[PDB]
Amino acid sequence: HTVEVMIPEAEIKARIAELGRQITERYKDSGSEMVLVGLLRGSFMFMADLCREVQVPHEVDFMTASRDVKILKDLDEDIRGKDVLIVEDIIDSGNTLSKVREILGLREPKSLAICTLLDKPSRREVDVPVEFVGFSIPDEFVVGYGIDYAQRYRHLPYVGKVV
Ligand SMILES: [Mg+2]
Repeated sequence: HTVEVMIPEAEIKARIAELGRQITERYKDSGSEMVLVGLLRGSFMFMADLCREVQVPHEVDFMTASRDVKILKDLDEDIRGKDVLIVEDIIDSGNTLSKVREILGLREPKSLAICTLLDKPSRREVDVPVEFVGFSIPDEFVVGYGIDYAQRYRHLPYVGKVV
């Protein structure tokens, strides 16, 4: 197989700056504390780029999930009464994401939303709400920007297609 560029690095960058202005507008006037929560390992790169574009004061935290959805590593921060934005790299089935959303919901955050870089709507098995989407894509075999295919390509600066 081989990997071709699907969404170039510069397009991801321009799109993230828009998501950032958009998230900033949506939360700018809340005043409450804000927390961006990534799901490891996939979201680390998107989180790094996204949080630098969110001009609202906030903390960044991570959690690891994965039959029942279990927490392999919980949040270090408390979110009760805070605005929380879950940061995903890609959503397809939406199963894990919906369970994570429920788990976090029990902590009574002021608000809870999801921002994913890539969305694959045609694969949704459960229907979870998603407030911000970077790119909506067909059901393509994608890698890069945090997404791996058998432990590699995770470090590519662009989203590529495995051929
Ligand atoms: Mg993920």
